[PDB]
Amino acid sequence: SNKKTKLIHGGHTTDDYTGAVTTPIYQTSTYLQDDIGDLRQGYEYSRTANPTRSSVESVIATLENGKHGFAFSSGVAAISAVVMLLDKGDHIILNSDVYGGTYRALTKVFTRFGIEVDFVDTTHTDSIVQAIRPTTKMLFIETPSNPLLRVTDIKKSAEIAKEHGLISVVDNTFMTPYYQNPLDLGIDIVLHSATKYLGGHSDVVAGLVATSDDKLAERLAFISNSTGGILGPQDSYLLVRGIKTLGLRMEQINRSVIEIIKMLQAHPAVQQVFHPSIESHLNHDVHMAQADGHTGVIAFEVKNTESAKQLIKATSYYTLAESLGAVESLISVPALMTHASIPADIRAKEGITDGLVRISVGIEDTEDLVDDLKQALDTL
Amino acid sequence: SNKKTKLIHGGHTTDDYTGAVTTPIYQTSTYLQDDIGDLRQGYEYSRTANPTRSSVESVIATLENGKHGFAFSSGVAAISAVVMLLDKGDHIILNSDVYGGTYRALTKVFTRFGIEVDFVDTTHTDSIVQAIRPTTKMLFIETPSNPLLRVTDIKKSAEIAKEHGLISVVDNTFMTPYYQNPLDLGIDIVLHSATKYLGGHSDVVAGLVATSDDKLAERLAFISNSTGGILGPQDSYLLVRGIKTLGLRMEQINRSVIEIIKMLQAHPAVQQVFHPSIESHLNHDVHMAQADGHTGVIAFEVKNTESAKQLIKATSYYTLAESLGAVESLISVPALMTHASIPADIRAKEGITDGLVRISVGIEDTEDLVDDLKQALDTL
Amino acid sequence: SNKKTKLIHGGHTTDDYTGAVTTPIYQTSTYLQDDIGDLRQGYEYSRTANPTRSSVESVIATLENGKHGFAFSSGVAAISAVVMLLDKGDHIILNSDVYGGTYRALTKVFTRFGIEVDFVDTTHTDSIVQAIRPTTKMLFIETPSNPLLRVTDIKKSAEIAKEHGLISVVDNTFMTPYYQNPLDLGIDIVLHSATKYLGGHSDVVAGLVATSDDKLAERLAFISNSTGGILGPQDSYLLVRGIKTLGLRMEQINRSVIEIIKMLQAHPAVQQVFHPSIESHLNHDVHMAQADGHTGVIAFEVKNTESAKQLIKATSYYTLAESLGAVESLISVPALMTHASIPADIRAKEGITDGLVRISVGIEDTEDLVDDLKQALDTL
Amino acid sequence: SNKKTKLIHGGHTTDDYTGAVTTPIYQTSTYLQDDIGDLRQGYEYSRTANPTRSSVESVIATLENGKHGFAFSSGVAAISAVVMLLDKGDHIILNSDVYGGTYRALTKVFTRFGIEVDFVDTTHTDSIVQAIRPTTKMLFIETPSNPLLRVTDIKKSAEIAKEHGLISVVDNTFMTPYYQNPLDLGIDIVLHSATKYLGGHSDVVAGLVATSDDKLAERLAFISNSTGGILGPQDSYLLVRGIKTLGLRMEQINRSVIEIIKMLQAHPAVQQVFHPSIESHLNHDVHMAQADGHTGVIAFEVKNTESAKQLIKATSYYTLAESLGAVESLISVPALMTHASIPADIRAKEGITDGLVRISVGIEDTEDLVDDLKQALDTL
Ligand SMILES: *Cc1c(COP(=O)(O)O)cnc(C)c1O
Ligand SMILES: *Cc1c(COP(=O)(O)O)cnc(C)c1O
Ligand SMILES: *Cc1c(COP(=O)(O)O)cnc(C)c1O
Ligand SMILES: *Cc1c(COP(=O)(O)O)cnc(C)c1O
Ligand code: NA
Ligand code: NA
Ligand code: NA
Ligand code: NA
Ligand code: NA
Ligand code: NA
Ligand code: NA
Ligand code: NA
Ligand code: NA
Ligand code: NA
Ligand code: NA
Ligand code: NA
Repeated sequence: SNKKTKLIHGGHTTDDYTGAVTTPIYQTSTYLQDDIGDLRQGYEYSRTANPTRSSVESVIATLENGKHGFAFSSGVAAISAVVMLLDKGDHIILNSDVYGGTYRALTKVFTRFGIEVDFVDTTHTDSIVQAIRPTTKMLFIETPSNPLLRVTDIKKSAEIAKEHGLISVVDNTFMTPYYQNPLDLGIDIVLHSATKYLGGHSDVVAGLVATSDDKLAERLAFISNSTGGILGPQDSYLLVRGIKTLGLRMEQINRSVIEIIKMLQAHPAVQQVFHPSIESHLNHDVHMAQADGHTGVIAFEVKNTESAKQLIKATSYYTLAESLGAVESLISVPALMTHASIPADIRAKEGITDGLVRISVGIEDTEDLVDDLKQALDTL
Repeated sequence: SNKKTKLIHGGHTTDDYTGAVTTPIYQTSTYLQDDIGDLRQGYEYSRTANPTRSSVESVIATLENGKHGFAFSSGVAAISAVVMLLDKGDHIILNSDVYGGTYRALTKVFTRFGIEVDFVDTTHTDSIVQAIRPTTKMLFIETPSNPLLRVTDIKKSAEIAKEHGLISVVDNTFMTPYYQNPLDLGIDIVLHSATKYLGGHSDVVAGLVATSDDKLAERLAFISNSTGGILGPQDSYLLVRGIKTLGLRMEQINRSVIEIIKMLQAHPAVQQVFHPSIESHLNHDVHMAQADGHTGVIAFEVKNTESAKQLIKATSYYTLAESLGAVESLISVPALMTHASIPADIRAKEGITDGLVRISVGIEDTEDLVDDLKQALDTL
Repeated sequence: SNKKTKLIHGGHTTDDYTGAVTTPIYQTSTYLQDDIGDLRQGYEYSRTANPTRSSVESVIATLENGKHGFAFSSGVAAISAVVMLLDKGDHIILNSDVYGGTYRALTKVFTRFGIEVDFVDTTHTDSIVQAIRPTTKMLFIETPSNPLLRVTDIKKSAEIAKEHGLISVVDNTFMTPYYQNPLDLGIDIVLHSATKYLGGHSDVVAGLVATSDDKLAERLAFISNSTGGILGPQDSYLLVRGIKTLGLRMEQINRSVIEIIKMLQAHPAVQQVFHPSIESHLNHDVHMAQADGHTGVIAFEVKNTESAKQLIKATSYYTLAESLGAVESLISVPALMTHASIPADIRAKEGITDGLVRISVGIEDTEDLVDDLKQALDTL
Repeated sequence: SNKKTKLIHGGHTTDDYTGAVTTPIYQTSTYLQDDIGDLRQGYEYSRTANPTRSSVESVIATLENGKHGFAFSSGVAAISAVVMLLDKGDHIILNSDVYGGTYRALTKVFTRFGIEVDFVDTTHTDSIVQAIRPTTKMLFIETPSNPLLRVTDIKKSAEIAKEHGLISVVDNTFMTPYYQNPLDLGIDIVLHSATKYLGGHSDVVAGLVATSDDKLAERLAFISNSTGGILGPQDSYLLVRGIKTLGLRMEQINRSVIEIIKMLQAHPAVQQVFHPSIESHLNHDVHMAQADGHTGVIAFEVKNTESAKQLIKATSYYTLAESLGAVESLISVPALMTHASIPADIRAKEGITDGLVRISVGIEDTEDLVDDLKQALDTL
């Protein structure tokens, strides 16, 4: 029924055999057959299918309102499998500010395999229409993107993809299935770095993929079984476990996000703030139309590199680390950590200034997070 | 010093911090940085590197006398990463009877990316020389192969590869590093389905790769980080644990293999036996020159399908299941389980008859294994 | 600072060595010593101390404002260690309706060791004063108790214990450290079945103990090391992980508890409701004085056994299972499941009627839980 | 049939449901009931029973030829449960040199509960007969003992116990079920620190208990459920896994033990050697009558403390750490590590000289172990 209930009771996460209320961890590679070809419960080799992985796959399929779920050893393994749906000579359209790992995979791995790629600004969907070639087969979008949280219209993207015969893919990592369901808006394939919010505890690297399309599912299953980027059973179990508190965590994160943004907008040491909840944010109306909540990732400008480093040093509750979606609040400086290889003037041109700070809001107390960040900003 | 000692003390499998005599399981995705870019022990994001995975990587590099190790979520993920060393238009030579998963990956995935493939009989290395094209970049061999245990000359393969500028790869799964070390014979890259003997307990799906070549290692690391088919920390730990008894297990398996082969050769219900220890086996001398022991996989002919099924039913200690390298002895019928999609007459032509049985010898008592298989054969 | 922040940042749950943001799982039994007696980080044998167990111990000590934490293989192992603080001839006072496992341990195990026990109604603390003998050494109370949620004055209990030289113990399982901190009220020892709310995910059996008393801590450590009921490292890790969301889970549970109680009090098929939030509940004022929230366990009367079974059958979101503190809402019938060996008329006398239902409220949506339970009650 | 086969196929260590060839890890605390009291597979609460623990319990019961198995959180938790079979006023006879942890538990914990204890030299069984009091209820023996490997006649001990109505217990840790089966010789209860050889990999702290006596089993089950020193599911799984290679490990250890003893007896820097395989060892004939192999623990005298420390420093393959039964060879100095609180002259009187070294032989290469220890002794 309601989302917090579906998080607890959706999917198959109990043991039919013993009645165990949690998914057993099938730390196993192979299965007895009673007769050649006769599988007791459909299992025969863990690369092909493992019952704990099947549990997490059923969960992600349920939460995204799809039919089929797939668990990979990482978000970029999920992305790679989805790209391997294409052939040499096929063309992909992606949003221009796609995640660095995705950009790297496409432009340094899959271009060597003849897959052609264009990065366009999808905040205007007619950019997609202009970019479509006769060889285009896939449209891949993240929304909102990293680290400036650009918003793309999912439903229009899906209509465009259907009209031109494209496989549509949404990287729904930042929003999670709790707030945004791309398959409900016509998208063919939805994927996640479960490493972030879904696991939620900074202790699993994993990717999840969901689709309602039987034929795409068969192709993804063949690719998963053939290239073998499968998530193991212990990590699958921890994923199922972390997803149970997804709703509670996301709601706490959202309360803090809203209060933190009020503070940031008021503070004199802060210039621009980037987040889809701000009403002057580009495609704010689109985000509210396609989601019923917010990501916990916020970016905002301070004056320069030394101010950003000072901010990191002065916060007690914001931790300097890579990744997002932890229970801890995390802080980073894109220009030094994710974009340091881009020349400085191009960094500035894209908005990745020296003083651009990205925080990933955790589940600490809202007042503590607001007050800590404010006092650290006061030291500037 | 000696192999059984190197298995216990080779690689880094203790905790420098606490002194723990086993590798801690770093069930974690990210790491505190004391200052932007300053990593305490070189870790920053578990996809890129995880200390438990680093432990298993150091073990496989030590055991194969390489410099660099890589752990993947499965054997075919390892194979896929190695193939992704190439580009569209490049050509690979593989032995004709390569593992079905490898065949499937190459001919149904990577050919769509423009990688060209020829399967040749490498039991005569001049077949390799004849197959070399101007676009050939890689030579990939298994020895001994599945399920007829064809033997390929590793050292000559390496000389050919060096002369023609090819990356040489050996799938050393069936022999393990305990009996055969392709890097010592000039091969560039050695890989394993650690799912089989190395893990040894039927409870991990994993691949391992080792090389001494710094530049190949850098390319493999980039591919691993970009496509993300990484082995998780719990599975890495179980791999390090299972490898400790590799030598003891392989030696028990070899004692049973030798006695079982004597029995099979004597038995009237058994026709051909395939195993590199038999002196009339093709390239027996080559195997003895490049290995100091034997794989536990044996294939042998009984009369027909019903005899093979009867054999499976009548053994108490041979278990019907997929995979090999378990502590249990495993039994299978290739024509029904791994080659059932090949038309029957071509199956027969390749030697995959209806009565071809494959056993993977486990670590049960030698007399029990011999006697059980013999009494079951006596029921034919 | 505030509780939700302390839950994330309190205790030591990162790796000082690698910087890992989660506690490494030290699946290990022993530790290298650089010289006889010279321990690298104080570890020498995992029964005596394990770094992952030390992490969970530091967490429980922080959350209860104690100095010393102890993790046991189960709640009753924790209780047993605390009772083993006493000697033959010593006497314990416990509340009359103590948990069945505690009652069983005391009256069927420790009485055979000469420990003397009286169960008194501690809702009036002068009952404690009357029960004190010259041999009394310990006062052990749960509040609120199971399943009628009787409330005992913790602070007065502590004053009585101090005046008479008793070790005071509170089983704080039902409230958790998030809502009630007995050590802050003068109690010597606080314990928990971490199997319930602290783990929070129905996937760990564990006990936790905290004290500020150095000498009691030394005695508990000696008992733990000597009788060996220690929690293992994987379960310790899962405990640290589950505790991160304790605050969010307890707050969701409390919102549902309040709405469910309104519904139950209104419903014609429900007679008595037992919960400390009800203002006519005995010692309601005491509970509000010593806690700032509520347990999720509620008991209420329906007409008879068949009504209780019907209620269980008709709810979609209340699961029939043992234990409490899950993410799922759980339902049970004490008279059939926890008190079936007590003769019927004595059951009735204690208030354990045939129609007494106990629910443990989970973290499903509040409206779903209210509506589901109400429609099932409407079928009566 | 034969031991190495029974190790692989004895007990229930597969999943009946999915056919998984390894025991699933039931990381779970409770179980759905389809109707009040109707348990799907007999499980209802993991403290009472967990299917992974049930797997390891079935293994130890099979390997010791008993009916009932019990897994505890540690060896001393197993010992404590067995002692809790008795009441205040009951008396136990134990061998005089019982393990320090056992001595500490009995004399510092259970004597406070009125259990009376005498330590007698059981190498002459008439010492047992002389020590029997009218209150004696239990006879507890280790053989061979630590660290001087004194041997006690198990069968005569059992006859004495039967004649006088005593519960007989053997701590079979040092021999393992692979070489010595006390239940086959009339003993009531056999126990192990599975922390040592059975787990075999220095990564689990655990105890195991086996009996054929239904009534003793019922009492042990009640004590386990009431005091809760249960082994968790992950540790149970690792135990089942390590036991698979028990036979191979013990046989390698025994080959090295025999060669190492030849070397030690020849070496001029070594005086006395203590091990049951030496024909002049007291009760050598008894050991050979009741066991078909040897423990890997050896003790031997060098001149003094500085020689012992030098020996530790000079070995490459003997590791300074607590515990035994690892895959690594371990070395220690009892007088400094396990008996340092005993006054020096009493230490000397018992044979725990300053130069007494204890090694626990691992599974490294026999020649490496012999040569390493010999060259280190040559440096004296
Ligand atoms: C409510 C509910 C659903 C249906 O969810 P929708 O968002 O309406 O598609 C599915 N599963 C469970 C367990 C639910 O509670
Ligand atoms: C013997 C030994 C080596 C060297 O092995 P080689 O086979 O000679 O290359 C490395 N590490 C350890 C721990 C060893 O014991
Ligand atoms: C606030 C805080 C504390 C102190 O908690 P009190 O309830 O005031 O005793 C301790 N640790 C952390 C991490 C905190 O945030
Ligand atoms: C041989 C065997 C047994 C019987 O063992 P004994 O030592 O004869 O009691 C039991 N189980 C299995 C799996 C066996 O192989
Ligand atoms: Na469900
Ligand atoms: Na669709
Ligand atoms: Na900070
Ligand atoms: Na080493
Ligand atoms: Na080379
Ligand atoms: Na069989
Ligand atoms: Na902390
Ligand atoms: Na106090
Ligand atoms: Na129900
Ligand atoms: Na079995
Ligand atoms: Na008996
Ligand atoms: Na040494």
